[PDB]
Amino acid sequence: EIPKPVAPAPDILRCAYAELVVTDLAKSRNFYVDVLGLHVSYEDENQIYLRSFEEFIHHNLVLTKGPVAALKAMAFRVRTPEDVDKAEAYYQELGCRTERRKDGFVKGIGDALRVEDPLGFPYEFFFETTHVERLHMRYDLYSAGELVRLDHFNQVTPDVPRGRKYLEDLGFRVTEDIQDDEGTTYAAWMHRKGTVHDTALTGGNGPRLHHVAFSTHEKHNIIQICDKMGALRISDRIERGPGRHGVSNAFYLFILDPDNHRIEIYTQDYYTGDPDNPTITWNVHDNQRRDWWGNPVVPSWYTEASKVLDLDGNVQEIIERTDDSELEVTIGADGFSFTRAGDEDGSYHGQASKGFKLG
Amino acid sequence: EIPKPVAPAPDILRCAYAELVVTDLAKSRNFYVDVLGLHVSYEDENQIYLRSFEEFIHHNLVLTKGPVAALKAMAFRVRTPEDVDKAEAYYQELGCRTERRKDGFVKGIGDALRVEDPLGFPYEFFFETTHVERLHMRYDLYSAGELVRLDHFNQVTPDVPRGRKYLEDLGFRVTEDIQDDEGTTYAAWMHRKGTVHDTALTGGNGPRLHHVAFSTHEKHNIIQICDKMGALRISDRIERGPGRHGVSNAFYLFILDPDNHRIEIYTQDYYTGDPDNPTITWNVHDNQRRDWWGNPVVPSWYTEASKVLDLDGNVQEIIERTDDSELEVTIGADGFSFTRAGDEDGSYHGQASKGFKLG
Amino acid sequence: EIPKPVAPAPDILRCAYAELVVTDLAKSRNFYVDVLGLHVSYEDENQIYLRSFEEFIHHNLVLTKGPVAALKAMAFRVRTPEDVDKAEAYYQELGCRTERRKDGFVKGIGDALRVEDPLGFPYEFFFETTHVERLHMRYDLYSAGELVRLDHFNQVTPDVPRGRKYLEDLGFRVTEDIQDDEGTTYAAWMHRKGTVHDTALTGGNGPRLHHVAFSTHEKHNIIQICDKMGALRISDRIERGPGRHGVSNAFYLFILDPDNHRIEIYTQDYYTGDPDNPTITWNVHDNQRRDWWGNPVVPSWYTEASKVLDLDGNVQEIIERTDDSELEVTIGADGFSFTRAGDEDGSYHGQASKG
Amino acid sequence: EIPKPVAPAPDILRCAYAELVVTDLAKSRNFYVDVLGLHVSYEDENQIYLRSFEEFIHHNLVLTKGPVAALKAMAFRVRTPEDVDKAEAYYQELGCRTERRKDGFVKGIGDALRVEDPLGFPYEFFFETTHVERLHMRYDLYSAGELVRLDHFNQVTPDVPRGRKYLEDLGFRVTEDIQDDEGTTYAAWMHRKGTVHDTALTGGNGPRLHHVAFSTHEKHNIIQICDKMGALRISDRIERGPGRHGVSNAFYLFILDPDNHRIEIYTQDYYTGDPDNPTITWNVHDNQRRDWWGNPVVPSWYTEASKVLDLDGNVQEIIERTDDSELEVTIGADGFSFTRAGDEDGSYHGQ
Ligand SMILES: O=[N+]([O-])c1ccc(O)c(O)c1
Ligand SMILES: O=[N+]([O-])c1ccc(O)c(O)c1
Ligand SMILES: O=[N+]([O-])c1ccc(O)c(O)c1
Ligand SMILES: [Ca+2]
Ligand SMILES: [Cl-]
Ligand SMILES: [Fe+2]
Ligand SMILES: [Fe+2]
Ligand SMILES: [Fe+2]
Ligand SMILES: [Fe+2]
Repeated sequence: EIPKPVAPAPDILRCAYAELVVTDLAKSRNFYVDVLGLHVSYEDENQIYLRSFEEFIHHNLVLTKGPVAALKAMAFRVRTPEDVDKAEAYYQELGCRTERRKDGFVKGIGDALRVEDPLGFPYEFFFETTHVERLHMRYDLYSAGELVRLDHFNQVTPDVPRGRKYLEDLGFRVTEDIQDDEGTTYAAWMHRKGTVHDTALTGGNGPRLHHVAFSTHEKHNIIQICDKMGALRISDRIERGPGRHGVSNAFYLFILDPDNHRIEIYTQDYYTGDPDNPTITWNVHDNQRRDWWGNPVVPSWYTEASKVLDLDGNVQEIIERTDDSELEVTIGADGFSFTRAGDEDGSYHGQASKGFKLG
Repeated sequence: EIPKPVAPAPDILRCAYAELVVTDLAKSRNFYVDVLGLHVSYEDENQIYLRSFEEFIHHNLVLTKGPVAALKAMAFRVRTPEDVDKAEAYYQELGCRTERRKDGFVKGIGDALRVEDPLGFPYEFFFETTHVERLHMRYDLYSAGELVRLDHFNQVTPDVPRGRKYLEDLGFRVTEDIQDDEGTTYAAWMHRKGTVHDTALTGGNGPRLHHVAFSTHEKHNIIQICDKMGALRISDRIERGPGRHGVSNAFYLFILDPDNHRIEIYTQDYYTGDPDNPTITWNVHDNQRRDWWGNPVVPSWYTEASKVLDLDGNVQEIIERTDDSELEVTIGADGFSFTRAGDEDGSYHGQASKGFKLG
Repeated sequence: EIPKPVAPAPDILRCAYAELVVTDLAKSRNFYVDVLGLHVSYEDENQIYLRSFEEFIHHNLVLTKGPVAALKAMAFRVRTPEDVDKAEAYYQELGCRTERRKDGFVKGIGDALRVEDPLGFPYEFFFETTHVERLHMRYDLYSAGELVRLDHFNQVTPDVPRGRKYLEDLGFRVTEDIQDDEGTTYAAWMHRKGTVHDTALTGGNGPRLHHVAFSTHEKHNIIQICDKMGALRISDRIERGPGRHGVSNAFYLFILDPDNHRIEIYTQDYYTGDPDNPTITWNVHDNQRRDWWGNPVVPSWYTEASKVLDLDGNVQEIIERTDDSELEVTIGADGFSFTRAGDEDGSYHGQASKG
Repeated sequence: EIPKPVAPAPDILRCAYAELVVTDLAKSRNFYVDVLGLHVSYEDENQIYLRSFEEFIHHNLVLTKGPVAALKAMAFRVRTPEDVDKAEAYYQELGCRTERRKDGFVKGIGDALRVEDPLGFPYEFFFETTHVERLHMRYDLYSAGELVRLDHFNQVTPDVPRGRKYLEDLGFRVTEDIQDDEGTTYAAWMHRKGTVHDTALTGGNGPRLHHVAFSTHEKHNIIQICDKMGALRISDRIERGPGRHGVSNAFYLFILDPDNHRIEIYTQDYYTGDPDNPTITWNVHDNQRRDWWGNPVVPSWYTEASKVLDLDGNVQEIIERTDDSELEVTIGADGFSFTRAGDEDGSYHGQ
């Protein structure tokens, strides 16, 4: 349905940064700097520019004060200056609105293209960026919960196959997905950089941003973030986890920022860089697909996500999903999940695993 | 109202082993040896004797084939042979049924006393035991989920203060407890060996055995147990966790054996051996008391526990708790819990944390 | 000095496997399978095919029984079948000897090109491989010391700049190197897959294979390999480490197999896939460059390395390095190293660090 | 030959703190607070009082400014107030010089006895201490290298059997030791609290303090200390390790403070609380006894240790060991070690 352009796709390296609009800059700074330990590249009254421990580009996260909390841009770094021109030509052929600024939208980025993509998401493509001190061996700064890299984005969109085809044409390869036996796709993960993903599509009303993910070196680092949140008496901001994912095999945690933007902390997924990397499809009823240990997925994880902005800074209208809901088919009234395919024992009918039901 | 005897209490070193009755020895062997990796000290068609990686006494766990799965004995090692005689005189003065075997009740234990204690529990006291090869440096055998020590037992009993007084007279010192503002005690932890506990009392219908706990060296060892259970497609036997406890500060997991006996895997609590070790009392509505990260306690954790046997091998009758239920006051339809005392933000009314209600 | 071909370079994805000739297949099996826990994809009385925990291609390591212990092939996977034709045309234009087999040289590999490259190393390029069960979630098999991926090779070669230019034309990017203030290069690391390296050049007499490196998930996994080696009373096969590397920032261990083939266990380097990834150059006298904690590098690590074979299976003649020796300039009799640049305190004259 | 008093021994709970004299308080503070992340219980211009993450007593370490860097006191907590009276009567009977301060020698400690013990070491015994906030769940303060408990001391003394018997009389039990076939004891580890040790005796010239040890939760915490020292470009102050010990089975690291006091960071030894805990004896020539991975023990680890003070603050005179030297019999010119007993492959001679 989204046609393959004749113009060549830009060569995308990786997810690079997200610009999030936040309502109280000081409160958000306390979360991202004082709680999570991200490193300040620049700040003023209106914006905070943050980077992870191993990053050498100017930032992985820009926090921009505004009236309505939202994703303003998810940004991908491209291989060459010329790929920014390629991006503009490709999205113009797709019929999308685009904006080009030769000196960047945010500080520390040069020539950049922002687009309203066909799924309603504000993507940025850039090559030029101000390099900064790469802090990877600054163990004098290293925190017990240190965030070392930006890893991925996760986007909520109503029609996953439509989005998946478009991202494949753009050069992302699907590594894993969740489907059922009736033709429905609930989620797909897709990459450029050779990890399980750079972005992912989650079926639901959208466009909305599900989360931004940062990695740690080790599992104990994620444990420490939880432990610190308990010490700060903000354990109510731990949404889900910690856990082992089935999809991706990573150890993970989901937490919520002061504007309810969801952040994932993630570690130890696998290499996907080979072009015939085997695609893994999980059945939506498999209770080990999202949490390998079977722990239930809280309903807010399926229903809540961040607004996204258009190029004018207005909120994008939400389009309802008409395909089946993962929540409904797994933990809802008519839901079903299994631990062992075909075994009634360890199965759940109309409720979540481990003795819980939907609140 | 359990009187303090005139006879001197035995000097108790530590929890040493449990004897659990199991209905299918081979299935229980698969769980304890093949899944959990405990080391066999002796086995035949009737029993399997198991020890942890660091142990030098003959065993920490005896699995005994029988018709009805239950706790048959929870054993404490005493400091000298003469302390077994002290235990005998002590329980005789309490008016408890005792049985003394100069030869032992199980293999690898010598002179031993079993008693039906005033809370209905089968306690064993012994000094003499057959030493075995201490495996602590056998890294050729070490598994990714290695269980290194037996840490503690946890007992369900209807009246926590009655039991705690009796354990205090036996020499156990309370480290932590859970109470409400109108004077109900829900749980207490108490020790002899300088950790948070050797045994613990959980308010509920009793006598029942809540769990037996083993330690690991590190937190990743507990994560591996979960990961392994997912790979074996037995994630439905992971009851609760992993997590960080509030009480004890230990990293933990609860799993269920083939007869539903609950096993805890635990690591990294703190030193309590000083006699003025500061006690910690938690409020029952504090949602960080059990899981520090605020994750909900699954209802089965509060309701399900193993039968216990009397000295004839018959199941002890259960007495109902009349004080308030922890489940009901925290996650039940009339329950409540808080993240920050006094704050409605992050508080839960009539349901569990994180968005679940009771299934 | 090695010219850049007009023919396009093959698109190389990553290092994929090594073929090692070993002299006692049973002793080598005990080391790589029983001690290190690698997984057997295939075996017979002449060869063992092994793979790491997260691999889906047929193997990462082939142990081949033979009379002389040596590297027989270092193999890189290329992006398409057509890239094996590109590699062929490229090495022909370099004037290198090549051999192409549509059915592969070893089991589980299809159409493959082997070459004696300009530095005397036996390189293999392939696309086609037999997929196997990816064991990445088989935590029922997971060892406390589990090796999860093949990470890189390290090659000993007398002239590093000469080598570096050749690998860069082949599409490898230098991420880190070791130089001095007198124009000598002692080592360079270079990548395709976006980690610090897929191969590396260590200045010394060659061609010889320094080591093959496998990864673990976490640092405790490397600690366990050491602990296990102590329990098996084979701690004498631990050569160096464990440690933190300066170059790469990875946590590491060097151990020796039964034929003295050196294996590195490695974890937690950083992302290098951006094209302007900043290059890091260490000074050869910086005593934190190889072991970040300043632990001394044992002379065997500099002097010992594996023989390599040509396409006929004969040992390649060793060419002597005439540029300065990293050993001599840092820990030899007239050696020097520093902890802090310009500070006499914490410096070492004519001896290794730490006593 | 140290006679056992008739007076009963105090009941010692555990090693509790050390008082180290340091020459530059600000440099020392940098090391112990900014590098190692110990928590300040009290400070002024003459002393810094520090504690570990899980401690509730006032401190584990006192840094006192003075002209000569030395150990001033190694303090053990006793079970009751009356055990301080017992310690006084005990050491008086031993013929040792003692000093009782009913209000303590350092802040945060109450009634305390200091003694010049029969091996020349300044021991303190106290019960009363000011309790402080136990930081064990303050994960907002937790460092990647966090020191969680004080674990033990290690004393260098010339005659190990002589000091071992004295410590056994005091209620310490030996858990491990190092011996040769000829009957020489080179080291012994002994405990009260149910870990491998609260103190240890190293054969060498003494009295000198070999080290004070702190524990971490996990091995990665020790790795981080090393990584941090690399980043601060003070890797020259890493003396030995990190490693797995043979004796104790603990993961370890040894580092040097600005006055060359040696600090060990230590984790994951085993339980010794049972009275028939099996004692392990290693052969001095076994190359896995000290570092299990067979890494060499740098000679400075055997020859360097801190001076100790007497009760007047003067340096205690040193007595030179006449028994065989572990350095000499293993890495000296006529020394040797093995990986596997009886096997020349993996053995080391004069090296
Ligand atoms: O916080 N609780 O759930 C606890 C704390 C420690 C335990 O050993 C336990 O079984 C429960
Ligand atoms: O710093 N060096 O010693 C290095 C760095 C990375 C390596 O993989 C290696 O084999 C050596
Ligand atoms: O094996 N040794 O070298 C040891 C073992 C334990 C220790 O605490 C120590 O300081 C030295
Ligand atoms: Ca269906
Ligand atoms: Cl998920
Ligand atoms: Fe994600
Ligand atoms: Fe427990
Ligand atoms: Fe390497
Ligand atoms: Fe020590």
